[PDB]
Amino acid sequence: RPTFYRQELNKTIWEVPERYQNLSPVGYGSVCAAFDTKTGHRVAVKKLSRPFQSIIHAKRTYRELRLLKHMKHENVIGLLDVFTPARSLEEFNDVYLVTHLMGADLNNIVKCQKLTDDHVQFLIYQILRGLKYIHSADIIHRDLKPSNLAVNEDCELKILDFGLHTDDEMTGYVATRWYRAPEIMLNWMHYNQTVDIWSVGCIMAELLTGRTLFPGTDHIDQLKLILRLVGTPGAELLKKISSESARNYIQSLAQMPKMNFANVFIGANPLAVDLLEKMLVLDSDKRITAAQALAHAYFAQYHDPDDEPVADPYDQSFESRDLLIDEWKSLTYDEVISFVPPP
Ligand SMILES: c1cc2c(cc1CNC[C@H]1CCCO1)OCO2
Ligand SMILES: [Cl-]
Ligand SMILES: [Cl-]
Ligand SMILES: [Cl-]
Ligand SMILES: [Cl-]
Ligand SMILES: [Cl-]
Ligand SMILES: [Cl-]
Ligand SMILES: [Cl-]
Ligand SMILES: [Mg+2]
Repeated sequence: RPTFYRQELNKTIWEVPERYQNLSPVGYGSVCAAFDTKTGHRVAVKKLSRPFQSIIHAKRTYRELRLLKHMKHENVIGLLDVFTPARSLEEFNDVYLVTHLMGADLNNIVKCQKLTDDHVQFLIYQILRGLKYIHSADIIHRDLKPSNLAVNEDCELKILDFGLHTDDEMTGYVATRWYRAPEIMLNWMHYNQTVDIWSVGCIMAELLTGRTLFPGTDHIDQLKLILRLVGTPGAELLKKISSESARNYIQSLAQMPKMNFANVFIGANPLAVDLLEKMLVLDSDKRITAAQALAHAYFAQYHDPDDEPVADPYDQSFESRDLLIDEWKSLTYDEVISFVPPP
């Protein structure tokens, strides 16, 4: 067990191993930047806030730690370390997570740069490479958007901040909803991993035009923007919407055909237009998958089917388990103490 040292930074006590130096606040928890003297990396250290205050919160803490421990891929955030100052389960209260410190996100590039078509190819390729890996473990990200994509000076990209949101966070003119698939925005049906491909379509469109694709001022305004582009649903999709009320509302709207995407994404690579038409499909059964998209001709310069790995199997059966707070806490403690760092 390492030696820990204590300090107070912005009204919070931080107790961390000596290897982490020069802690400096930066931002579910509080976050500091630090220098990891064991690896030489600049890191983010996150101290969870009240990780075990309720059954819901204790299960959420376990879910986050299980997910971060599993993710081992070049285009996905990984876990560098996890620690607690507690010396036994009986005194276990605090959990700290350590990841690589991320600089700019895709917003700090989309808003503040000039992107060639080659940049768009490389950025979207990496998102899809990470998503092929995530989806192969039957994990759904659910919250893909530019602020959850880290990008460095060399255009290298990592997916972070998995969906692990409130009614109010999704209300109004807010980026937290602009990238969401319509079937989850309006609770049309049980969703699956196809929702992430809708989000990639929204992101790719924005890289090509420099503008948000569907910046709705509320749920209904956003739906109207979506249906104007991709057309109103036919009877085949309407059958799949479980809410009689949602079905009723959709049928109240005048019917519209799918638009010509070459006349929307003016001047874009025709192969980019084609791929957008295959991602931004209203019926989620018919969207292209991540594995299929990697083989699309838009990515011919980067696609390598021998360098696009899948994930180890991921057991999520705990999600249907009904446990007490102390049982979730004990499960989390076991995962902290069994952590093995990466090479
Ligand atoms: C307005 C009208 C629309 C629409 C989306 C919008 C709002 N975003 C503007 C465009 C700039 C090119 C792509 O995003 O989809 C169908 O009609
Ligand atoms: Cl140490
Ligand atoms: Cl990483
Ligand atoms: Cl503790
Ligand atoms: Cl964002
Ligand atoms: Cl058109
Ligand atoms: Cl799996
Ligand atoms: Cl597993
Ligand atoms: Mg985020």
